[PDB]
Amino acid sequence: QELLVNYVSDVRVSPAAPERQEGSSLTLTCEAESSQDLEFQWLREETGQVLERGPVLQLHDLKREAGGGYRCVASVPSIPGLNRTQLVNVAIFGPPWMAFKERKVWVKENMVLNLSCEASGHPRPTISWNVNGTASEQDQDPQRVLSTLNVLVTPELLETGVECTASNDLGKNTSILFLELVN
Amino acid sequence: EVQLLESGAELVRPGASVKLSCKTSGYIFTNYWIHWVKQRSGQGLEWIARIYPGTDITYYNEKFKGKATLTVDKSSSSAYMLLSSLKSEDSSVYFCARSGGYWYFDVWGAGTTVTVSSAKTTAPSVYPLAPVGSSVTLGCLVKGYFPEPVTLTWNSGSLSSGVHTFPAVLNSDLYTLSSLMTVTSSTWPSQSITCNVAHPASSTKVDKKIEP
Amino acid sequence: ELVMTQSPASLAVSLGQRATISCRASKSVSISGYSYMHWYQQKPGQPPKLLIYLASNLESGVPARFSGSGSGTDFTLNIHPVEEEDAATYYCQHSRELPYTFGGGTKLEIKRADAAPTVSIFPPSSEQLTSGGASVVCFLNNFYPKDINVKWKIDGSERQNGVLNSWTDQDSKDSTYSMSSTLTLTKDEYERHNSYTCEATHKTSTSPIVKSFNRNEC
Ligand SMILES: *[C@@H]1O[C@H](CO)[C@@H](O)[C@H](O)[C@H]1NC(C)=O
Ligand SMILES: *[C@@H]1O[C@H](CO)[C@@H](O)[C@H](O)[C@H]1NC(C)=O
Ligand SMILES: [Cl-]
Ligand SMILES: [Cl-]
Repeated sequence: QELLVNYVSDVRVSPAAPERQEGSSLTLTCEAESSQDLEFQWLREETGQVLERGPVLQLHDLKREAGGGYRCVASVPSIPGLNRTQLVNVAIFGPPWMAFKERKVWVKENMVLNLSCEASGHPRPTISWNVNGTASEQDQDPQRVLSTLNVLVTPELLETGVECTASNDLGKNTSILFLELVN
Repeated sequence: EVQLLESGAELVRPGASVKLSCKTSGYIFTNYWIHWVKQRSGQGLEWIARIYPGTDITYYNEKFKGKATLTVDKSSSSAYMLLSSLKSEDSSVYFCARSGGYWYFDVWGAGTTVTVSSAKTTAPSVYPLAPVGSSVTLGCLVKGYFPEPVTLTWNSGSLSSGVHTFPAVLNSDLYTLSSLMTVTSSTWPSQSITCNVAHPASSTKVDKKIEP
Repeated sequence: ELVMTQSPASLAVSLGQRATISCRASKSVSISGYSYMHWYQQKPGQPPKLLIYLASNLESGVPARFSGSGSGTDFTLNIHPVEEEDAATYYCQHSRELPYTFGGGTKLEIKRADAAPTVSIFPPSSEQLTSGGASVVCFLNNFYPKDINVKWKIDGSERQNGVLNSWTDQDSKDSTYSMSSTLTLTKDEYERHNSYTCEATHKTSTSPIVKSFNRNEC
């Protein structure tokens, strides 16, 4: 027994996976098929902030920090709650970007640690460490990587510390972890 | 328009090397990666290596280490691949392709054919073919040349509707190719039709007029 | 490394229906919501042409008839409704790790109504006869399906040596096939027989298609 009900579907962004050089401009357009007139809005996935309403979002003079989540919201005014979202991930070309430059760890001497290192950049970077040992790479954002390495607390490591080097085809960035002890 | 133009076909002796070129235009050359792929006998696709012209950084397929060497000349906005110590298994077509940070290839070059053989270049023999809707069919036979490829057009390429240019057939280290043209009965031999053949490896260009 | 398995290898679909090509990777090429799988189209004499990037996104200029989908290991290219120009070989490729690999490829054949070959025969021209050799050529154009047999008859007797055939790929406009056969011989023995016959057995006719000419007759 047939039914005709209200709906919104097929929320498409264009371009789908934008790659832009720093300083260039980007124009994102949202599209949706639905059973009435629609309203459109743009969000900044990492924050709640609304950017511009309507189907097109115009960005200019892109810095590195403009990359990542943008979410289009395709709503119906006449039906509260009837919408659908679609995420677009913009990639800015740049060298690796360390999540932390210098940070400090409190440890005990008969201990092994799982240290971590985050970085961002396009193309997606890779990370290496200055101590021997196989590290595991977890990709979690088409531009972000989290490297994990197990080290044993030794006197020479308390002396030097430990540093992860995130590399990509556009350059390299580094980050160091200090190790300090029990009181 | 983005353009990737590859150098001409090559005839190399076994053990020797060859440097293929890929001249780019229509985009900032230092903002895109250049990749090279190999296709043997028209089927299959192997990725060889990639280079970033901005920082001269190269990553190679371990299958092709010691065989391919990627070079870039930012002056002419051109990428180069050096194939070393060639043997028969290298005789293939090699494409250059452009890519961004996601490593998919939006633009491809035309393809450089590379022939690794001890045989010598031979100039083709171009023979016209005369017939002896309701319309007529003419032909053109190029016979006994080496190496691939040749180019065959009709009336400098201005008449392309109705062509069947057949693939070359290798026979005793000499290739043979043939093409046809079917046109209205109303225009033969009224209008004049030439078979134009160009074999660059021997520097011989030919145009032979069909006539009854 | 990372292997891509395409299925099927050959595909024959009638014009107007759907072609579904599959591609399975030995490891997942999806991470973080991106699926690093791409599709390409390759027509004869031409380089590969990009159709779909990142599993699902249509390249600008590619008609909406083409679509891709899938995730992790399983991906599918869909073409609906297939047109004549879609006769080509289709490849998948991943950009998850290095080295980048491609699928084995899938050649799409396009079904159309059966068509009889147009046959034309040509004698060895006098310019070739000024060299001591003589090749007789036979063209067989615009037929369907692919399979065809041709046979050279010299005064009723069959020639099997010195024949070189050549087949085309499916035309991108009429979805037909063509064949060229050249019979090469020494001039002397060409001038020692009279009849030269090019006969073809194809599914279109109960009787084999014969077209000949006689050397002495002018
Ligand atoms: C969109 O719909 C969701 C539920 O599907 C609701 O929570 C949200 O408030 C809606 N937003 C707008 C702007 O309509
Ligand atoms: C390295 O990362 C830090 C923090 O993300 C950033 O401020 C710095 O500019 C980066 N260095 C380079 C050379 O990009
Ligand atoms: Cl550019
Ligand atoms: Cl290959």
